[PDB]
Amino acid sequence: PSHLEAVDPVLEGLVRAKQDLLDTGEEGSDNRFSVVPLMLHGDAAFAGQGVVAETLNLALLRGYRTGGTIHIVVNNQIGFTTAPTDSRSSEYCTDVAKMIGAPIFHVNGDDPEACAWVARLAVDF
Amino acid sequence: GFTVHPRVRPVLEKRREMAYEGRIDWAFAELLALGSLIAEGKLVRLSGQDTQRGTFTQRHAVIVDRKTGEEFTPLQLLATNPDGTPTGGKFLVYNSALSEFAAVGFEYGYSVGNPDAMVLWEAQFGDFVNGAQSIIDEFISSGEAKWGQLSDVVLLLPHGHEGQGPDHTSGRIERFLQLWAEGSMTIAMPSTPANYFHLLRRHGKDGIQRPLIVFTPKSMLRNKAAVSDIRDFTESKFRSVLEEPMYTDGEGDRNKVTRLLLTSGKIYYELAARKAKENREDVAIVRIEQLAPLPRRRLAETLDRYPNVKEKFWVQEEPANQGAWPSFGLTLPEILPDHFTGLKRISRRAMSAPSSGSSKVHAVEQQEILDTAFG
Amino acid sequence: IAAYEDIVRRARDGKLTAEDFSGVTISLTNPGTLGTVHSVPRLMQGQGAIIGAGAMEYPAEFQGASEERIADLGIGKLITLTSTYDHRIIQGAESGDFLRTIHQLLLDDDFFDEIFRELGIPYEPVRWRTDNPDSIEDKNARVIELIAAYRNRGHLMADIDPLRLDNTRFRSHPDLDVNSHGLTLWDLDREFKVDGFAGVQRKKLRDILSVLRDAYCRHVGVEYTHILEPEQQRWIQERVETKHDKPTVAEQKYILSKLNAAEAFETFLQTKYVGQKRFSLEGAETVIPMMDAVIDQCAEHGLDEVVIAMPHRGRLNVLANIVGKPYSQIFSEFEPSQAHGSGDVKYHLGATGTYIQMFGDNDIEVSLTANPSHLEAVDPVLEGLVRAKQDLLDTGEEGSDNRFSVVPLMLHGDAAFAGQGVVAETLNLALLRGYRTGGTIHIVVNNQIGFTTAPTDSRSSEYCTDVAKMIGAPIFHVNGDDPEACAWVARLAVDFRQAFKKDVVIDMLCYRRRGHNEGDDPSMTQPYMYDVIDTKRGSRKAYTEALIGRGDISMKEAEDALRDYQGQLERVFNEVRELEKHELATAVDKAMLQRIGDAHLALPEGFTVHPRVRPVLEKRREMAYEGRIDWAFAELLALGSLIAEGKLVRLSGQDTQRGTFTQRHAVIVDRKTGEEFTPLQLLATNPDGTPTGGKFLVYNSALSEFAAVGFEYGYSVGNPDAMVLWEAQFGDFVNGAQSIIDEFISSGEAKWGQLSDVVLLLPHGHEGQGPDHTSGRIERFLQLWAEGSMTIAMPSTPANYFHLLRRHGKDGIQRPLIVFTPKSMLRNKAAVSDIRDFTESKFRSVLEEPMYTDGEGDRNKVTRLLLTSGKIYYELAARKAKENREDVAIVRIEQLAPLPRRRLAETLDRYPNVKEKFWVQEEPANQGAWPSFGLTLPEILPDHFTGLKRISRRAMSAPSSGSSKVHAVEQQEILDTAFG
Amino acid sequence: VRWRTDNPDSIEDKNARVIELIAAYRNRGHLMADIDPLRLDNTRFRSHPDLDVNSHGLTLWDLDREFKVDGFAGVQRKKLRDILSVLRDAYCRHVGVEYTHILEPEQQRWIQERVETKHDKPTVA
Amino acid sequence: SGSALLVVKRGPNAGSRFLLDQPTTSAGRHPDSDIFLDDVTVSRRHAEFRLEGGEFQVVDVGSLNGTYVNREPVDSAVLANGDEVQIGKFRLVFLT
Ligand SMILES: Cc1ncc(C[n+]2csc(CCOP(=O)(O)OP(=O)(O)O)c2C)c(N)n1
Ligand SMILES: Cc1ncc(C[n+]2csc(CCOP(=O)(O)OP(=O)(O)O)c2C)c(N)n1
Ligand SMILES: [Ca+2]
Ligand SMILES: [Ca+2]
Ligand SMILES: [Mg+2]
Ligand SMILES: [Mg+2]
Repeated sequence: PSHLEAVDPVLEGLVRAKQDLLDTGEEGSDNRFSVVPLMLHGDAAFAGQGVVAETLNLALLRGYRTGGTIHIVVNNQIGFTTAPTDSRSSEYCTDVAKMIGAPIFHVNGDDPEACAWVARLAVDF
Repeated sequence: GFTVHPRVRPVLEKRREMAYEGRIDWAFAELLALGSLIAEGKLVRLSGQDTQRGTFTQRHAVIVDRKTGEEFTPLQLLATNPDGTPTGGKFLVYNSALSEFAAVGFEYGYSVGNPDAMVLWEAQFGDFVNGAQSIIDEFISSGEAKWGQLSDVVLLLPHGHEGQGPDHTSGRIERFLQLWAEGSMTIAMPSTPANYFHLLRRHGKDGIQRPLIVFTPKSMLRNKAAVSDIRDFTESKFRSVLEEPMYTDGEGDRNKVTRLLLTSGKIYYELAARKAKENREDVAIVRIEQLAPLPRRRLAETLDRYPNVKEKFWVQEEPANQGAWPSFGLTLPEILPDHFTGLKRISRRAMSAPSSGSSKVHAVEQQEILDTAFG
Repeated sequence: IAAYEDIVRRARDGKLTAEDFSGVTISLTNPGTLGTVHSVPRLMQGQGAIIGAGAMEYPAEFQGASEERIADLGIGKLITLTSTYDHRIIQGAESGDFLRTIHQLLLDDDFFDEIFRELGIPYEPVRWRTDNPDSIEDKNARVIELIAAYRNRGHLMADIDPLRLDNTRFRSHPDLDVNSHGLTLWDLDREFKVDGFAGVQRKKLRDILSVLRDAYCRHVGVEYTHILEPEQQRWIQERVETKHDKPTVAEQKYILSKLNAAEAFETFLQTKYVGQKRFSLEGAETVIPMMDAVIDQCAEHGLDEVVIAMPHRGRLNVLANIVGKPYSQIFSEFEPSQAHGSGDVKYHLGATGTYIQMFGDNDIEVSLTANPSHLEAVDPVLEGLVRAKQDLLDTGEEGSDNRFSVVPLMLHGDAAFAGQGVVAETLNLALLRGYRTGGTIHIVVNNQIGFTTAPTDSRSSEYCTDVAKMIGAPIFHVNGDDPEACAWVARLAVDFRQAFKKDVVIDMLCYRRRGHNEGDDPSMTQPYMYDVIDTKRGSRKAYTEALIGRGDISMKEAEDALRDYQGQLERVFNEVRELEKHELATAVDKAMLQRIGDAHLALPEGFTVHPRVRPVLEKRREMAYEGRIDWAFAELLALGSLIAEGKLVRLSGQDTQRGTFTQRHAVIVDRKTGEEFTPLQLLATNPDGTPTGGKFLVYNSALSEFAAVGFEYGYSVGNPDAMVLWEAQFGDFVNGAQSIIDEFISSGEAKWGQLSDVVLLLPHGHEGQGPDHTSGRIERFLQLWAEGSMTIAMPSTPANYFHLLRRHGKDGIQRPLIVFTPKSMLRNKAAVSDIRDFTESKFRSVLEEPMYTDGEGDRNKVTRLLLTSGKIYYELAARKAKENREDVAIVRIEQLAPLPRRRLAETLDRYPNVKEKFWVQEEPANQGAWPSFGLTLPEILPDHFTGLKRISRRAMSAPSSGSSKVHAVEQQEILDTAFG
Repeated sequence: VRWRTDNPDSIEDKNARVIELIAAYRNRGHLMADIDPLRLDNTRFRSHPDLDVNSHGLTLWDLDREFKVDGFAGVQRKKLRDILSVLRDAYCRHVGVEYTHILEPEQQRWIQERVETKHDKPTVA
Repeated sequence: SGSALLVVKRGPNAGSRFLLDQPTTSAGRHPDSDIFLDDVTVSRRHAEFRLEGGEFQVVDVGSLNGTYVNREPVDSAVLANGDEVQIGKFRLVFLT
């Protein structure tokens, strides 16, 4: 829906449903985690929303784990008319991810070769 | 060599007696409904806050060894037929974090990713669901409609008027009914263990993806009156409307009835015992188990029985502005006017909170409604 | 060693019996006491062998060389162990091997592993390693690196678990094992150029390891490396790494006095009443003096008030031993199910008191705030209350002296900190332009369980508090068994909060003594955890023995403490047993409007206004001097008059500074410079130069809902004499903060009595921009409305909204007013208001058409009666004007709740030839106002509303239809139905 | 680079400074990187003494000297100008890295190899 | 007026006059004491204001938070005019 970050726990539930179906990942003989959640987010919606934290808490639980998730924040340095200074009490919006020891790669959205390397490296991790 | 906890040990032996004789409580009926689905070959994902043991020490889906600490699941034994062949079913029981928004959003996403799965989410108390209100308003109720994401989720919400505070009594049914459109959800409030057993089995094998919001009781789990015989689990189906046991099976006179009572929750057991004390053969109590959609045909046929009825009442423990009356009091005289025109309401006074803070106040208010409906 | 010290204590005091001497089978002598290198003792009968332990010292030759010379080569002290034996049974080989076996033990690793286990030492013992032949330069970089490794992950190898469940965390770290970094016990006495470790540029290795142990491995886990500010890391090293002074016996005695009253309070509560198995602070009594330390420090710091928001657990204990409330006002009207509940309402209520420093020279205020059973829901409410009080004192953010004298002491459950999502939103607003509290002290009481959910299944992080690292908050994982440590950690957090104005988190690792139910033995779920707690000692009694054992206190001091325990236990039992036996002008003149209309063009010297905003300022100058005032200017005139009167106005919401739909412009920004200009702040200064006392607070909220609504609510509680307004982007997004509406706003003025004077502007309008951009769900507000708890309103004219805000701002009665501002109708040319409406009029809860009230209109001609509320009136009035249908009257219900019974009965008596009544709403059938009105109106006013018909949209599960084309058809269907 | 007259300190004294400067570039490489495409805050590049070499007792004369950098770019010895070039391209270029805050050690070792290496320029294809 | 007057400066009941004119005046966190100084810091039995002719010795009697005369922990002290006698959080002043 139009509610930002509201589909965050819904996507991680969908990915887990398919992992269990495929007899791989957490529920099965294999541990591939063949379903990868590619979650994109608004710049002020990552630090501003609370669901974001609840969702990260689920990312690695006994019966909730998805075996990792790729999060691509599109920090356009604005939210309608609110400045990022008034939208977060951290240097980066992505500082919320630090809750689970998630590596953060602040890449420039003008250099494409760099963005591809950063994205491909995230997949490896 | 599984050393079972001595507090759990008699509950294992009581369920062996219940399955071979009767008087099956709500706690075992809940596991029998899912246990049959797993043995059939369907995936069951029951997970919520302290759901493994059970919020009120009733589920025990996972029992832990006192000496070793190993986990044992009796419902996973049903996923293997006696001939060794696996049925294909599975039991997934986990204890969710102190999350509401994501706990409900995760189970919803599971019923979208795998429709052929009995996905159930149990809250600690129904009252805490307001945290995940965005998942209910945007994904569950308007999911099957705004986009078409068919939700086959079951939301068990412990609802019961006992007076343990405003945040430990009413799971706010008034809101679920308020956002219900023609064929979008299935709000239900079961009163007997046998009915809940058929409710889950019906929703798990209907094929139709529709979110079933069940309101499990709290005190009525250990109520000696709220039991069910084997005949109910074997030779019966789900009942959206429920008459008293004297008019259906026993020797009961339907004509003797002048005062008609309509109810839904555990309050029926208090009204039936009050009727048995005063031998008031002029009072009949009908239960509306499926609150939405309203069982128009099942209720019209039942309303034609008991012809000497001259007064109708909706008896609910919930306040006036809350519960089922804000919707029922305006829907019933518009849908079935031949019976429900001039319907009276016997309920608690309208409050901004679901219940009163003091426990003494609840006892007085619960007795006020019992004397009003019997005078 | 117990049997050795018995034989020693009794021999020393001449209480040895003759049955002790009879039975020596093997003896040991120590001639090495007097420096005698070795002896050849004489062996007595009855003994097989006798061992003569030599002098443990450096040999005679080395006695003349310097220590620095010896340790640099690798020469160590030695003991000349002799074994004079009996040849009639023992032979040279057996005695020779016996001494070899002794040597193997004295240099073994498992021998010291066993000894450390028996002595309660969790750390790895020293191992016999033969000298590293590397140079001091080579060894130096290893020692530098080892120091950094201990700071980053020293907390993992810390003895912070009182139950000692995971014994492997003390051995599973090679980054903290010294032997791994190319070092031996020989290098222990060598100097290393540790650049500014313990301040000293040179230190011996054994000093370096002991400093790191007492700093990051004792009962205080320090996690501060993740902080981005450098001086903060430097600051924590200046405290943590210093060998901390042992507290005074007088300080220790105050800790035990605070623990005596806490352990006796829970002893009384688990005896006097039943059902108290839940909320039992047994095991975590240490949190009582921990908070006391925070508040003692705060008073010393020159602070004014400490506002406490806490859950149900041990709340009564805090009310008596921390807030300062007598046992009398606690159990006045006090109240066995298998499920946990609220019990007596005191577990929700928040009372105030005063704290007097035991040793300091100041007194500080201690207040508690109300909260529901929803864990961590009070978190944004407390930070809103603290900010309300700071602003009031001309201190903190909105003041000349930015001290932040109000300190939020927030306590939390172990699984509730990582679990709840509100936790993140609250941390985000801890340092915003108009939301900051200048730091917050967070004391998480980690009971290492949550009902029956294991902590492992409740969080995806090492610590529960790992959520705090979002804002660079230092985390001090402290052991809940050591009270002296808890006080130091708590007091240090206060210093940090006062120095950097940043939130600090103290993880108190403790244990839950009993289950949440009285007949609950959670040993069914966690048998190993509860097997340990079974054999545990109370954190007050254990600390009492520790003070005696360490020689801090005597048996006379043990009697002073034990008499104080009974003296405080009897104190509450007898006080309770004794107390049981005794049982308005809502309008302004046009000159005020002309002052507000001129403030929009009272731009500072050289303020280059944006050309898109420039004509809006001139239009508002024209509107205030002529008329046709749109909703946008009417909104600012209502608050502009209140600021000039002398009232505080706090309007803040998502993009509310400029306005969601480019309508507010409360803050205009210079195109060239970027400076901010507020025209409503000009009204806070009377023309004669005197300040009015009013203020305009306009900020842009983060992308938060739960905390944005919870903060403004807390502000109206902390400062009732303030017009607190929260504007959503669209009304539809309010479902995120549904817990704040259900638990704090609607049932606030009733469950506890926290009077809410908040105004919730929710943009509501049926335009078809989607289900999430149309209806703010009025049906739910009306559904939870009780007699006099809230004031739901839906204004249709700019003049009515003006009187509505002025009425709510000057009524005195604290009642939450839920206003539904329009979206399209803001720029509607029909939705305007003349000057006579703002000057010669009051608020109208019921509104007739303009032809029947002012123009020449016939009330008898009316046969068809229409009742409406929103902007839909303007569409119905224009449709009536096209067809000249003089038989249709349209009445508006502005105040939806409470329903204006008198204002409507009098109004309904007009238009007597009415033969049909309709409720026309754009909202669906199951939504809007009909579900409540269709059942209330024929029951309250049956003389008019009996047989009321409904002209509205079909019932949907979503507030509106997705396609924009569908909305146009449905909006026209209702207009043709009500006009046919 | 600034014209600074040689630091008269020994290589042993200078070594611990260079070791510390490497870790400082790893902890906050992202704080002085060119990851802002709009270059709004030009002061972020100069407002950091923990990354300024002149602050760590070093000059352009020490640039060609060898330092015992324990396993920096695999090599146990490296010239200062090589050390500051690896850190520039690895952290202060367009990819800010927050990997030091992770508690798992092999994960830090993993990112160190994939970040502190002269990565190949992508093919024209 | 011929005997000693203790006036509390710091405490919930600040600004209160009490007279020590007996050979034994009891103080403590129990009603069985002449000067019932009530608080969680104060112990059931704290100190006595014994009068020996023309002398007032404030003596500690097994209290946990001791008895401080002029911020000085004492077991027995001849209290003189203008002294800070402290019992837990309470701080009174002697007068002759
Ligand atoms: C939950 C929620 N609240 C409010 C809005 C209204 N809204 C629309 S755009 C916007 C700001 C956009 O912020 P951000 O997430 O940074 O968007 P980006 O441009 O980075 O994608 C807001 C508050 C929304 N869409 N969702
Ligand atoms: C928001 C919310 N959801 C559910 C509950 C039900 N509940 C009561 S106690 C409990 C677990 C206890 O967790 P924690 O916060 O660690 O409390 P503690 O174990 O320290 O008493 C839960 C789920 C609650 N009180 N609040
Ligand atoms: Ca199905
Ligand atoms: Ca007011
Ligand atoms: Mg944006
Ligand atoms: Mg806990």
